[PDB]
Amino acid sequence: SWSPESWRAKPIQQQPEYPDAAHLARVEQTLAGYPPLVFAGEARELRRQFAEVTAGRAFLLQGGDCAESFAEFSAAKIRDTFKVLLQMAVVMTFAAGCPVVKVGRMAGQFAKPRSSGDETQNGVTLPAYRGDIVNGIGFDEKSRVPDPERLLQAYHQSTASLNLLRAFAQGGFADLHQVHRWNLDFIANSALAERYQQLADRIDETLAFMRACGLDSAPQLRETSFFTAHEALLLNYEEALTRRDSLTGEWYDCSAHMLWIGDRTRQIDGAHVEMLRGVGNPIGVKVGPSMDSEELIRLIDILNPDNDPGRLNLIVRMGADKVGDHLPRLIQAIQREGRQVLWSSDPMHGNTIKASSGYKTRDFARVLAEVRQFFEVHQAEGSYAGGIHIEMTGQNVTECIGRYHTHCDPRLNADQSLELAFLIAETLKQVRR
Amino acid sequence: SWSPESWRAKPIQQQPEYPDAAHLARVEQTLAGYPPLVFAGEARELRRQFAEVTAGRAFLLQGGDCAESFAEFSAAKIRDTFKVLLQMAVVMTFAAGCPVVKVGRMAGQFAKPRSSGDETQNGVTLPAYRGDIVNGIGFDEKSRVPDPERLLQAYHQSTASLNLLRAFAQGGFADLHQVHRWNLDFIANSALAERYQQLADRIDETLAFMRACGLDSAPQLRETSFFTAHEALLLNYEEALTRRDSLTGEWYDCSAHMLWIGDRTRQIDGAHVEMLRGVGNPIGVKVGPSMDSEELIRLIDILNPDNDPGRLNLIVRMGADKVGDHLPRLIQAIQREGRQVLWSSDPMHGNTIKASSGYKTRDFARVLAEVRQFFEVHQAEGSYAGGIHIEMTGQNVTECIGRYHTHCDPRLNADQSLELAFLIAETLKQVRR
Amino acid sequence: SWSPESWRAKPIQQQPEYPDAAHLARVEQTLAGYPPLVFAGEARELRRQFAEVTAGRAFLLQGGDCAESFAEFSAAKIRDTFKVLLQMAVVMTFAAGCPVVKVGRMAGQFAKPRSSGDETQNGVTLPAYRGDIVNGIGFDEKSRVPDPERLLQAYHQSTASLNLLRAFAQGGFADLHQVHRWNLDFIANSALAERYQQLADRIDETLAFMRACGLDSAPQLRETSFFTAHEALLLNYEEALTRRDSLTGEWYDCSAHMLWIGDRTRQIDGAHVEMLRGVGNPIGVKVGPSMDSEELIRLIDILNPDNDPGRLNLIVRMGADKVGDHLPRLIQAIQREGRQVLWSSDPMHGNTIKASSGYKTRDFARVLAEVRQFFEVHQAEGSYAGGIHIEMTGQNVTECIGRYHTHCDPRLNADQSLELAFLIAETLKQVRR
Amino acid sequence: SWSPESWRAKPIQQQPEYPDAAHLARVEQTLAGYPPLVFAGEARELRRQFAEVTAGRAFLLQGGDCAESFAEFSAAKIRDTFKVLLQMAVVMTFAAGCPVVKVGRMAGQFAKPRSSGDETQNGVTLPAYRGDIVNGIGFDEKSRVPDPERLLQAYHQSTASLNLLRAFAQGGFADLHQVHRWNLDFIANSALAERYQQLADRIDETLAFMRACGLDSAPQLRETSFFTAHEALLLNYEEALTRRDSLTGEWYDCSAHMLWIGDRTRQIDGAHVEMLRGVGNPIGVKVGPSMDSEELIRLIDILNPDNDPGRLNLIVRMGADKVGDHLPRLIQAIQREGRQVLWSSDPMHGNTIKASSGYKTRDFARVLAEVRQFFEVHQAEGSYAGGIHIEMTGQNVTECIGRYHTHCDPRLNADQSLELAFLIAETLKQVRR
Ligand SMILES: [Cl-]
Ligand SMILES: [Cl-]
Ligand SMILES: [Cl-]
Ligand SMILES: [Cl-]
Ligand SMILES: [Cl-]
Ligand SMILES: [Cl-]
Ligand SMILES: [Cl-]
Ligand SMILES: [Cl-]
Ligand SMILES: [Co+2]
Ligand SMILES: [Co+2]
Ligand SMILES: [Co+2]
Ligand SMILES: [Co+2]
Repeated sequence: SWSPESWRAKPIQQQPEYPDAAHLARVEQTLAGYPPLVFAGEARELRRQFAEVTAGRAFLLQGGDCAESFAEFSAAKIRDTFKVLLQMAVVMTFAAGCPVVKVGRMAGQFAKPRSSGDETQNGVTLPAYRGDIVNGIGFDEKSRVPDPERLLQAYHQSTASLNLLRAFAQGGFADLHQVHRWNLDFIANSALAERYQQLADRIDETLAFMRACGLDSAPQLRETSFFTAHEALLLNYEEALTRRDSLTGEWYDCSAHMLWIGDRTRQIDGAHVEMLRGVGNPIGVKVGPSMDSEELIRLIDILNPDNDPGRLNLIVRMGADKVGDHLPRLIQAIQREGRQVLWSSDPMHGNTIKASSGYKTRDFARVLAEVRQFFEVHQAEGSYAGGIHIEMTGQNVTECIGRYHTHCDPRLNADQSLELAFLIAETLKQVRR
Repeated sequence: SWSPESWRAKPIQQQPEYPDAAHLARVEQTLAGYPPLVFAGEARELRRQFAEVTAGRAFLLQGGDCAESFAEFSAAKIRDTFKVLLQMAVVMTFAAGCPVVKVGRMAGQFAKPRSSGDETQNGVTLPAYRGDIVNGIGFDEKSRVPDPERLLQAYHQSTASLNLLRAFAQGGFADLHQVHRWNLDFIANSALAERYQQLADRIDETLAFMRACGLDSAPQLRETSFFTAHEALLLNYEEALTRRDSLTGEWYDCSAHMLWIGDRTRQIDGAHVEMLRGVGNPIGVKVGPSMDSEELIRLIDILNPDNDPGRLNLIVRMGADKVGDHLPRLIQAIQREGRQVLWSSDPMHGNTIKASSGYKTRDFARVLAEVRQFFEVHQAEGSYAGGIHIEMTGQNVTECIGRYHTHCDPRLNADQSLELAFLIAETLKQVRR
Repeated sequence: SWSPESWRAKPIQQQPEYPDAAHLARVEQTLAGYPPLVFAGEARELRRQFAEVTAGRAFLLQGGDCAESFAEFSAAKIRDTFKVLLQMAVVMTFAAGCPVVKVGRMAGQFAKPRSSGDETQNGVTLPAYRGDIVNGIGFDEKSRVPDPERLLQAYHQSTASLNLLRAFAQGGFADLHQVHRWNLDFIANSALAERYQQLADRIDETLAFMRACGLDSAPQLRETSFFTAHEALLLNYEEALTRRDSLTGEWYDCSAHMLWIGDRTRQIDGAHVEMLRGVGNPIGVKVGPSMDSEELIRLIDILNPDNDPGRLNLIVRMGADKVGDHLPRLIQAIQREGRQVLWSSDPMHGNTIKASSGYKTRDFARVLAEVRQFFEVHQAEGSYAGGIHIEMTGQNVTECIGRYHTHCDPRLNADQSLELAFLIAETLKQVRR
Repeated sequence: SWSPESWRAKPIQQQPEYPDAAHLARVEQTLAGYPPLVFAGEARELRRQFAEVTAGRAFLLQGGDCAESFAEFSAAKIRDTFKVLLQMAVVMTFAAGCPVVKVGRMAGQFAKPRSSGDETQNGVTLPAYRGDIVNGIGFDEKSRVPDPERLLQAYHQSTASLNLLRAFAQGGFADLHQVHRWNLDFIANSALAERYQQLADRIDETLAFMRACGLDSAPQLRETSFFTAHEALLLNYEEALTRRDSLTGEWYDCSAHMLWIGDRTRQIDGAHVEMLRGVGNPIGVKVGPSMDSEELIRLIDILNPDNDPGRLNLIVRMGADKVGDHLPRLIQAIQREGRQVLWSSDPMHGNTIKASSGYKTRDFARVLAEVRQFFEVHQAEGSYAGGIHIEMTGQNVTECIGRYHTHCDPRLNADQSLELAFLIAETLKQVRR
């Protein structure tokens, strides 16, 4: 039997040490009384869409922040990241004739797993930065001592963000007639800004053709579906935002539409797996180089006993050198046991380089290589490359080569997100041809 | 006051001399009791579409036979001519983002006007061939004496033809997924068969994009609208198929959706103008080089007193050398009097060459020249080039250079119809740009 | 192996004796060159709809003439019979929330099977009247000698009829906003004209609600689907109108969408079964009291080898006293052999009374009794009462008690057709509840 | 020239006195950097819908809290109030065939205007409670001293509320198939719970009929439009959430879709009118007994110079005894000057009784009387009764007879909201009949 708190009985990684247990309890509790970020019916809709992807009739586009922060909470940043998602989706949908399920790593992706539980600088040792939901980035005691009030600040930032995202998606910003205005200024001059300008003109032509045919009024051209997701890492936050569906009595984690378990917290006997095991959400698990096929099958027996094709997204993050060696054996076990999974590629988290400095780098070319290989590997085994899962930004920076080089990892910029979409689009077209 | 027979009181051109008045009366009368080819509501729908064209929001595609015959009455011929119309319409609709109203010169276009009321061959003089509805093409007394039973044979051929055309249009033949199968074999190798193959692939892409967006089920992609038209020349036939709309009590000529008056029978005080003056159909008038602006205005006062923009299609057939000289003055009068008309180009009937032999020729290049000039002239005067009106065939012949060289005029073949559509499509795109 | 003429090698019932074989051949042949009444894609659509009915997700409404005649060929009669079908369908569709497949016994139902191959009146013996497609109703040699020219007259009447029916169905007559105008004058005063007036007001309310919701423009409210059917009795006519689908190369009988075999011509080794065995149409077989379960299974092995749920409609005509005794054993065999069939009730042809006079009567109450029992019997066996199959008229007569009392059988009038629809509607609602 | 702060230069009512100007400035400013509650395109959509109502083609349903509080911030309360709105709208839309524009007094309606700037209890005098956005309800210094941090708490409650409302409206809660589940438990037994149960069954029938017709998939049956509104009273909050539309450069108050000015703050030369004068939102003005026709016209010259029919909602709150005397003269001036306005009835704020105690009462019967009279008055003058504007709750209380009896006014309960909707629905049906 499961309950929203049965995770507290399991061994657990990556949890911060709070100075005041009773204070923490009071905040968990204020938060239990706050409205949910999502409605359970919506999470069932995403499951429905997941089952399409899993059967080879759609593709999953998941993208957003490494880890959102309190210091960067603006409409502009939310809007520009959403623009990049719309761009990518429209490119894939059109070139490949393929529905694309849109999931933002947004409105709740605050917590960070870490290698080390603390950090040392010139003889001083303090608790590690675990994301703004837990503590602050600044190297000083007050910043680093976990503050449970941050749970609420993270909640508030999330309702503001999701509220605006919902409004963009339904209220006209995502209307296909706005296809041009989704290209960010940044993508000004490359051949790229121009490969998209043509695709966009085509879409204009498509829509002109439809009004000429008498289809100018379809709501499906004016709005789109948009879902949110984050790593369920801080189980305090998740529990508090876990609610029963009134219609079915079934528990959903209503902090977001989809939750996923990290590579460092996926212990079969651990708290994170216990938590997500009993919620009705569609969910994911990060699958890195350390996963063998036995563990994988056991993990699936726990997270998808009924072998439902809408339930479980396996997010493969191997590294461009390792994907070829490791993935196949994993696909083959799944095939052999007749399991229904959605396979996605996280081509970022297994390609980060951390130098003694503590400085992180990602070569964008490695990122493309892992993707290209993920598609190759699925081609060969007779299975479906279902999804992509990336960190990206609408901001005008270049973080990958080809706060985000230390505590966080480097995000794709808009140019890079687009080249990737074009690449994915061609491959998908070939798959379907 | 008007009635279905008030035309009989006017002077009249082009009517055959029947040997037995009472026999003719008996047939007119059997035919008055036969069901109508069209339903009055449909004719009102075409008016509606005509008013769109007239306001610059659609374009009229009218095409079919010179004059249908009893000897060529096959599903194959009807199907192939319809294919050519679908091709042309899809090209124009897509390249130009413009609804195209489809009217077939079909299911009733049997009667022929002639220069001369008789014909002489080696000292023998017989009544002229006026179409199979009246008499036969063969040079011999029995053939040439008007036979009123032919009124019925023409009716029967028309219900068979329209019935099949309706079935093609609504029952799946005109479904946009069939876009490739509308190219006739004939159009095998040119760059042309290939310019259309690409446009067709684009359309496939457009439709894939729409099912990816969730629009796979729209009835408007599965069926299309199709209307019929002929020259109301034989007023016996028209009268008999003229019926009252039960809903409104208003008279419609239900032999076809649209009727038109020829260049040789458009006398202001004549029978043809009297007939069409009192029916509710949308209608047309052939406007040739002999029309001045005064006569034109008077004609319009009679055929469209209420200045309704759905009522009246002016079908300009000037000749490629004369269109530039004559049309402008006509447009200007109309503009100056604030009349609502649909302007169309018949670029065929003013470009036929009849040599002493009696052999008729049309140079296709002249045909393109008159069209190109018709568009130019409208460009200059600030008015709308609304339509095209051609004779064409799906059969594998070449009759225009670039029975149909004697009694009839040479039709466009499929290749030629397509080049014309591409040309019209570019021009329309430019108009709208 | 099958061909359009392999029926000529089998023994055969109910065929007329023609005086001139070569004349007959010449007409079969003129007719082979005439366009088809329907397009093969349409017949595949009806199969599709049949498979819905068979699976319990729609209901079949088949209705029209006993046998059309040359003397009654008017738009008014076609229109009024169609009105009665629309009425019935709208009643069933709305009260029961059930799609209704509409099939007219129209545009080809000319031929009549007879008990006796001849008829005697005061010492004179002449060939029996077999419908106007074969010979005339008048008791005299010239009338009664089979005339193959009648094949063409029947064809011509059919294209005229179908052309008009297609126009009504698609061009606005069947638009749901016209729901009131479908009640015929006749149904003036009963409680009945009033039960329908209320249902119609409800429909108005439904449509107002939909335009208030923003659904005013759906093509599915403006037009409806309509199919034709007749007994394939005269195999000369059927063969000539049997054509290959260009797309698939498969033979379809294109005289009508659906064909059926009569109770007197369903010999397993006979010509009629041979003919329909090789066409792609959906088809039916009249199943009367003389059918046992063995014969039934054999018949199905022949007409639906692949056990396709769209293929075969079994039209049960038992008599109100016999339906209870005979039908169950037939259903049970089918169930036991896992066959897919569409079950329909013809509650007319097994309830006709023929007195020594030769005068035929049907008591309408018997008709309702057989239907009510057909539904009861399906209720009990766990199977689906799929359809109704009746003869009816929009004309203002009363032929059933509660030419059509001699050569033909008495048709339901409009009042009676409506009471039946209301009855069927309630029962269907109960089935689905 | 206007700017987001030009209101600060005008004289101003109802503003609280803050102890620390610089602290207040710091909070206004944190809030200026927070994302907006709504997107400007959405506000333009509401204008569009307002112009429909104004032209007599829709009706406005505005309903929600008197004044939201921090102590009642639960998903349950937001959900239940939304249920009551859906109920009311579905009743009106169906019975009357009339689109209903839905505006919630929600996600920002926190501030309260007051009669008196302070309050005295047993010799102690403190600043008056002005809503939780300003200060607390408790009678004590700390509560009553305006606290600018409350601006943020109100913002946070609003994004949480709107986010959930958006999710309900689009994500499946407002799907018309859920029509039954919108009736609150409360409305258990009356004839009323039953008048709605029948209307709901009808809707079920309507939808069954539409899937039978092939319309089961329309997005317009799955989701609905929902807008928010509040009195723009605290101009600090409004200014900070006033942003430029990126597309047009035009200023919108993005705290809500619609803003309105109270009866006590509508001074023509005042700050509130200055603020709303320069934003692009649709807006409203409370029109109470003190308004004459001169002032009204001047007010309209300021708030709708361009006389746009989407811009301005006049919310008439007269009292049931005064509506008859006062409204007509106001309508007549408007008619005479040819002004485009949306007329709505607030039948609550002019019917509150405040006894010496300070205890407020509303008799529900007075409320129905004012509405009924508002419709009568519009009937007589030839103008359109456009809207209703009420305070209501999904909670199981009875506050009107037939915190909310002191600081706030008594809200309609669910039973009462429904009786009102039924009443409005009948009247609207009669108007349209
Ligand atoms: Cl503490
Ligand atoms: Cl790290
Ligand atoms: Cl004669
Ligand atoms: Cl000539
Ligand atoms: Cl003979
Ligand atoms: Cl008989
Ligand atoms: Cl202070
Ligand atoms: Cl007060
Ligand atoms: Co990261
Ligand atoms: Co010609
Ligand atoms: Co019969
Ligand atoms: Co109030």
